[PDB]
Amino acid sequence: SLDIPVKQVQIEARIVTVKEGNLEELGVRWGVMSTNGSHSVGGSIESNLWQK
Amino acid sequence: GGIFQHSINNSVDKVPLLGDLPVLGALFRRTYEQMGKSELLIFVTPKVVIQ
Repeated sequence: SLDIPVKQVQIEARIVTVKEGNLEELGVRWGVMSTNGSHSVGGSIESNLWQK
Repeated sequence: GGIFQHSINNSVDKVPLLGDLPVLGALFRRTYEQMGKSELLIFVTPKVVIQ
């Protein structure tokens, strides 16, 4: 009664992955340098000491 | 048994507003695209030798 043919099974796994990304950057760089005669304007102290 | 694989990648880097113009935009962007596919299978077949 025990020894009989058995069944068979088919198993299928499925792994799925999805990715998205976005990036944005804005930047600014500016400078000035002016002199008037005994009067100056700059962006640092070494700047004013150089334009002399 | 077997194993099946598939993959797709896309990427763009552009100038914030110009890289979207209809025909001129291609002057303001880099575009990258890649796709791969793979498949593996295993078979077996027995036979009784009948002399």
